[PDB]
Amino acid sequence: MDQKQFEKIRAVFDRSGVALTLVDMSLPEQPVVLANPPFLRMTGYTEGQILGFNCRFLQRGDENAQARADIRDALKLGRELQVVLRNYRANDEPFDNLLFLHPVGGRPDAPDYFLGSQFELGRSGNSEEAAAAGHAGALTGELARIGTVAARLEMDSRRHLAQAAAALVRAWERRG
Amino acid sequence: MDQKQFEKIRAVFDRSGVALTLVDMSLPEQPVVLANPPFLRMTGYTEGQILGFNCRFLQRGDENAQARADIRDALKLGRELQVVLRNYRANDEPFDNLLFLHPVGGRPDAPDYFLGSQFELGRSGNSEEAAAAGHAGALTGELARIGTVAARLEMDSRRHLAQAAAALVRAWERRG
Ligand SMILES: Cc1cc2nc3c(=O)[nH]c(=O)nc-3n(C[C@H](O)[C@H](O)[C@H](O)COP(=O)(O)O)c2cc1C
Ligand SMILES: Cc1cc2nc3c(=O)[nH]c(=O)nc-3n(C[C@H](O)[C@H](O)[C@H](O)COP(=O)(O)O)c2cc1C
Repeated sequence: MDQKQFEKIRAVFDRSGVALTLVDMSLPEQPVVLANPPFLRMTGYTEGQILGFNCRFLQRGDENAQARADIRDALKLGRELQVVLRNYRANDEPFDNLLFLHPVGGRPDAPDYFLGSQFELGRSGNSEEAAAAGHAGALTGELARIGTVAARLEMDSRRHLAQAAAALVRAWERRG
Repeated sequence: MDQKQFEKIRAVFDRSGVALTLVDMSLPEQPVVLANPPFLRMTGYTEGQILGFNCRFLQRGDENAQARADIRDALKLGRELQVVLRNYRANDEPFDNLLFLHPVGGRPDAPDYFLGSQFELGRSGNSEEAAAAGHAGALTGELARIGTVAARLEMDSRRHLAQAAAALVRAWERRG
């Protein structure tokens, strides 16, 4: 709602150890309005190549059909979601992206923004499950700092998000 | 730095979503000098009952003989350590504590302080491994905030600490 919360999000984003993006849900094009350094490092793009545009261009011509259908549903309902996407860096190298989506601000059924956090798969040797759960932990800490996760709920939320990320890595590893 | 640096650590501690303690290694008894709200909640003690005392008050009898020997070695050598301890709340309720130890400040041969972060085991159902890795991820975020882990190293440090936590949980589950 408030500009004060927005400034807090910008500050948290700037210093975060995890990739973070913020998208404005009040516009149909759903443009990125914030994209932090770990995101740009992972994708290889500069800030100016991201802000004002939808994130989907990271997919190039890969349909990612079921994941996108799950995403559109979560965005419409204002619910959180974790899903694996096939993406490309600016230099056209492909990577697998475990994306965490969280509604931020506004009204519970209609958030003002969505936050996205990207965990790059395939870069943690044989400890992918632990690394993803680790990401979820660090992310839950940032959600608490921006006020999206209440303090009293952080420990339980961390457990749940970490377990959700590890489960998704297992399913993803079980196939292909 | 010095008192001023301490007060930033204090600020991180106060707001953290994970249990955190700080011990001054320059005082012979190695007393706890910072203990944050989630640590107090987990242990059932007030701040006043804790500060100025060695953290071994959480133990009883001569329990944890080998883990304590491992702890004394890590402390002496200035090494990180993860270890499981039988601890008790102020009401004597037992809990198992996955303790993360991290040197803070000073030089490799002589840290000024040690940080301890406590993850309570046995509260996560089937999610112990993921929940522990999640804690490691949150913790690594705080270690970067206080300057103990460099920003460009946070992602790698998170991966390895989460891997270590999960491995220790598996070991712990596969003993008994
Ligand atoms: C906050 C946020 C972050 C997103 N991050 C990514 C991303 O990193 N990679 C990606 O392929 N899609 C990402 N998306 C998804 C696309 O923006 C888009 O929502 C998705 O492709 C489904 O919509 P569509 O079927 O119209 O393309 C993100 C969406 C949101 C709201
Ligand atoms: C920063 C820090 C945090 C600690 N946290 C705990 C703890 O939560 N529970 C516990 O049983 N011991 C904890 N300890 C360990 C005890 O303080 C003590 O080092 C250990 O029992 C080994 O020494 P001892 O054999 O003389 O008791 C911590 C130590 C340090 C330095």
